Amino acid sequence: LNFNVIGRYDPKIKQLLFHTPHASLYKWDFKKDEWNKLEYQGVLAIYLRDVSKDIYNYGLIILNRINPDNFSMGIVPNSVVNKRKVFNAEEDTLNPLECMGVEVKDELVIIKNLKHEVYGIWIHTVSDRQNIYELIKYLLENEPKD
Amino acid sequence: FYRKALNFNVIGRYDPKIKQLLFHTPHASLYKWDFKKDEWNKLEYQGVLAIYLRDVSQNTNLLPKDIYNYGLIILNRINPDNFSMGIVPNSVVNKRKVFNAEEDTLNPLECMGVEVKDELVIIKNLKHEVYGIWIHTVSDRQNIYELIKYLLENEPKDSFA
Repeated sequence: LNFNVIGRYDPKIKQLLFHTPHASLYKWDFKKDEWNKLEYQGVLAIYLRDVSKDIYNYGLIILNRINPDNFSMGIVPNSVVNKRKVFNAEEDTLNPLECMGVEVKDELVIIKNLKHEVYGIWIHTVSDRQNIYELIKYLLENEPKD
Repeated sequence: FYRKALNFNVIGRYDPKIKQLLFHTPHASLYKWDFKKDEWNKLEYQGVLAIYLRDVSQNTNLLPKDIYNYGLIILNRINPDNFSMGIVPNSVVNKRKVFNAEEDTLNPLECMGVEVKDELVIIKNLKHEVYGIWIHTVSDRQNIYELIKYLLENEPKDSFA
């Protein structure tokens, strides 16, 4: 799998949920209105994190195959974000957070984070593309962990 | 998923000389070797990789000497960026070193090279710069290596080959 390897970088990993051998990362530029290629390409994994206040119940990581670079992204379920907005309006007012989102446009799995930054991930295995999309959607639409 | 591609001579819009497409693979990612830090630096190019024959013939009335008989190009799929590299046969570089040393001493050129190292196809520039190309289609790595090797080791070809 890749549990130990990810464990080196994220000590809180509890269970690896999905991984694909080749995924390439891009970032949307709202000014130029285009996709900028980022320095990350390699193994892509999505995993459950032990978060017994860390709001990142899940994590997404891209580990470069030809160099040591790693890209890490936290995945926060909508329920956690909405709960913070309702029962913790103060902290949010200070550090405004919005619900993350995911969509498939063209060949890219597009993800919006808590700060409305948008990333694009290219995955070869077309079957993996749909699986990662459904998995992230599921992780965002349901109540945390298991 | 939705079909969007057209069968079109897109290379020709960036390099008018293309005369014959020799090889293409769907997904290839480009890296460059950094000698100072001894590591691969990821470059902003990934997409369709093609190797093609260029028309550098003098037997034409369209002329009022190009040494790049072949070309390699990577066309980004996610954005409009392209990476281009010319391919010159060793025999042409060697002849040049001897009978045109003046233009050489001004713009030094050495024999290019190619090898396959694990997952990468490694190409050495006419300037000794080293690039690494990760190709998704496994079998295409050996085939591109074989084609470039053949183009480098043989006499300049004007057509088919």
